[PDB]
Amino acid sequence: NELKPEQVEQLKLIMSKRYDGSQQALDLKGLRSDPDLVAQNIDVVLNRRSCMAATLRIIEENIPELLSLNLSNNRLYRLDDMSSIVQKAPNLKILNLSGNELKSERELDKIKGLKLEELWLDGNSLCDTFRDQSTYISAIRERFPKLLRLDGHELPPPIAFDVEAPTTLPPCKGSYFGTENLKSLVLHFLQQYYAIYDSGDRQGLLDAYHDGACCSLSIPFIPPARSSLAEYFKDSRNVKKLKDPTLRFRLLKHTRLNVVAFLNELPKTQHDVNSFVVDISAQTSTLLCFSVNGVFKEVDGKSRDSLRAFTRTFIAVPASNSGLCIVNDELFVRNASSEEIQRAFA
Amino acid sequence: ELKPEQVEQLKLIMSKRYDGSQQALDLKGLRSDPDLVAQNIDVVLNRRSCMAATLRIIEENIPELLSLNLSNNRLYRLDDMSSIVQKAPNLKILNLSGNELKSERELDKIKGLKLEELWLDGNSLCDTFRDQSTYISAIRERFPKLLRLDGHELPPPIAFDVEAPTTLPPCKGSYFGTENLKSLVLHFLQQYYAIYDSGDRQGLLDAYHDGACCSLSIPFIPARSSLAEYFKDSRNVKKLKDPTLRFRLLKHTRLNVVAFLNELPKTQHDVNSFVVDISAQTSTLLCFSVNGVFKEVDGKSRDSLRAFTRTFIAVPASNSGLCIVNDELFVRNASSEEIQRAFA
Amino acid sequence: SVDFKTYVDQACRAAEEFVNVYYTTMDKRRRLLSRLYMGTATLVWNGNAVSGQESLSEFFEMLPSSEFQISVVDCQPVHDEATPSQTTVLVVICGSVKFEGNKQRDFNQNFILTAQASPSNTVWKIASDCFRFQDWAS
Amino acid sequence: SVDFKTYVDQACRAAEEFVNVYYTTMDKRRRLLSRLYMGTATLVWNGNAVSGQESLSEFFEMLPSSEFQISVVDCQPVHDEATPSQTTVLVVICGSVKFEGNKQRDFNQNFILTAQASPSNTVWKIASDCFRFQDWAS
Repeated sequence: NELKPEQVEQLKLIMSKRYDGSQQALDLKGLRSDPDLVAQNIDVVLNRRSCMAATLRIIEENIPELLSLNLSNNRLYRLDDMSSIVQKAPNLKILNLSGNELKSERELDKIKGLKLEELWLDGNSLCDTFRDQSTYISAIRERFPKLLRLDGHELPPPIAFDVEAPTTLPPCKGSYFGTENLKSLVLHFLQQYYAIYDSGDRQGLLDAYHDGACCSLSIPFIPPARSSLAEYFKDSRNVKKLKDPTLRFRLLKHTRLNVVAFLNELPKTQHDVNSFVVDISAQTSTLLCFSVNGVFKEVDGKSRDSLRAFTRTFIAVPASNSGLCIVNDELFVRNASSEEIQRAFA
Repeated sequence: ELKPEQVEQLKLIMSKRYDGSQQALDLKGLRSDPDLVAQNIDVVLNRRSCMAATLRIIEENIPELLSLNLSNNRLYRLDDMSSIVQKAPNLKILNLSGNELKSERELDKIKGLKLEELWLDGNSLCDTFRDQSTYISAIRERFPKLLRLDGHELPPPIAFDVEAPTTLPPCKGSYFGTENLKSLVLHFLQQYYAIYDSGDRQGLLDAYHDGACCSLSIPFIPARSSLAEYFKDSRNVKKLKDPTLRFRLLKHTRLNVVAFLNELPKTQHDVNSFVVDISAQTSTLLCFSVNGVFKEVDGKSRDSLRAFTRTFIAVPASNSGLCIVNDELFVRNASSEEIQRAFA
Repeated sequence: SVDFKTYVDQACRAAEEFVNVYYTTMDKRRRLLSRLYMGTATLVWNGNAVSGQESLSEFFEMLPSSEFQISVVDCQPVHDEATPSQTTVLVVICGSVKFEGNKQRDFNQNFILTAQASPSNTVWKIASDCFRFQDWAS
Repeated sequence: SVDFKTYVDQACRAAEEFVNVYYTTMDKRRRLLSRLYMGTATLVWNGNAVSGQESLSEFFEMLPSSEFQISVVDCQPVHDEATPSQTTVLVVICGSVKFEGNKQRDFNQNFILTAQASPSNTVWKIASDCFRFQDWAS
């Protein structure tokens, strides 16, 4: 029947005795015949599910690093009871099942998951049914494509083709300004721009924008529900989702007056200009484009206490006194991620 | 339903209205034309018959024309001329101004042809569009290519070129790499196929290695095919999944190989026409492929001509001799072009 | 000479076609993707700069296989003063992307598209690219 | 040490996997195909010779997109004398292929595959390739 808890500690000790540190090999060959267990009058039958489960549990708890196991001469009719072995001993690369009563290959399907370098099925009734070793090896290889050795005989090379696909992404950088001139100019410009933008009276922006300047707003799709984005919800422009042209025209603001008029309607904001991440997509004599990734907090209404993340794209044509004049403006707004919220302000 | 003479008159009027230098054909107000009216000929382009006729004439006499004008002819329907794509494919300019067309849909039928310039000014359909943007997009859907509409230049058409390649390398005849392999391999082939064609193939035992493997294959197809004789010996790992049988179609040692080769029908090979490729060269081995044709002399196969691809792996032997370790023969019926150039 | 709304409409059509072309090509035919970019074009991939067709091609060959799924897209025509006598457009996209062996991530990307006219045919090329992850810090 | 029939069977399995791998990669992801060929390996494409990983990669980059359809396959294990201490196999294939902008054509191709063993993992690479059209004359 079930084994007493006290007997399990003793068995554990026996396993520890049978375990070998240097080779990482645990021997359970003829476990019932073991003198100690017999001397303690403890009877352990490995083909029984309880004792096996116990043994696997002991293996997982005590030794997760073991690379080799021996279950020979234990008279196991069925191999499903140890099917958990893949999780219990993942590192395991060598298994010996010689001398047992299993007559069929099918039993291995349950032990398929784990990968072994070497296996032993010698002496079992199943080996007798196969006419030629080719059938044997193929039949075993289907379950363990990786193993190098079977029944003490090294095998033909395992069948694998390496496409050698890449998996490594490029190293991420914070901000790209190219020449320092652009760093100074662009950053300075952002300081001024968002200093005016955060003030509360945004008409100061009219000196920054061009006469024919275009501006637009977008947000990630929410599948209304009065979500935090619901204020920007009335203005967002998505060409993928909105196919009507006459509206598309209008969701875009053609001239500086309409742009700033539209911008004044947007809620008051507080921007971490220090944390801003700037990328300069392109630079030409005629124009300059750059993208600004950051986060902002609003100061008015109930929604104010919420923190939003934003990506803003700017195209600029040069202006007098080393100033740059915006021709196109695109704002992408979303609620900020937790990681972004945590590092919101320094 | 017009007399041929009237069709000749119409042809003449078209020839008069045609312009060589500009390759432009004017058919403006064809019914109002003084000559046709004076000749008492009445041509109504909006009618399907007359339209078919004029189009047929366009096709018959001048297929080179690049520009046409169908203004002020009161055409309500554009399907009757939908064949225009076939009649005048080269056409790059079309004018339908001043006509009775009521909807844009009428254009769908004239979609196939490609125009740089189109004119829809004066038609009833133009009134429905609010802004020129809708107009231009609506017309552009049918003709994404056109640069000009109603005499007004348009924004550049929007097209993106992935620049996928479509051109294959020029095919070459035979590759030996270094000339030594040419002389050696060709010599080897001369001797091999000299012995192979004899009828008594026992001469081959000196060429093959002791553990040498040989196999045969044919293109997947039923009965009484010219290849049907080889079908019984052909080996296809894809169509046959059984291993023990796969083993049988392979001949492990030279005895079984030449014994098997003796079972193959008698052959005569055009060694001159042979096309040789050297897949690989190593200190330890040399591989090459031989593409050619051969004709058999005995059996049902008699008088028939076959095409073949045979691959050889060879390990060096003394005095520049080659010893075959692996042999694969692929046999198929020859192409007409190959049969024509079969011998001499 | 030409209406303003026309530029908006044409720009929209351009963007919605381009998204399809570029992302389908990036997913299916990575090799051909690079040819869309003009030589002068500059690419900013998470703060890494790539200039010239060659570097673009190698850089794109280097990257894992991808299966983009696009959430939202937006576009605007660009003032002629920035590119005189040349038709150009700005497109921005936000979506999700899945690279081989890397977890799925949301992404924001913007393109500048310039129309280039040749006597035989007219075609659009990418004058700039900037790609960044929403959460590039992790 | 090991029986011959086992080598035959292994050759069959090898061929059956390799066909799928090579032609599927050639169809879907042309970029990675080259990684299969060894550096030493040589490719004979209609009598055109290609040597070295780089030249192979560029050559494969040059080619149109493909849609192979495989009619028949055959394979044989290779005598050890040809590659001492190295497991290798010969495979031949005949099929039809449809290249971009070119009509479908029947083709015959043969590969020599050598097994390469590293302490960490064992992988197979193509030691040679020869591709030719049934009707290269046209």
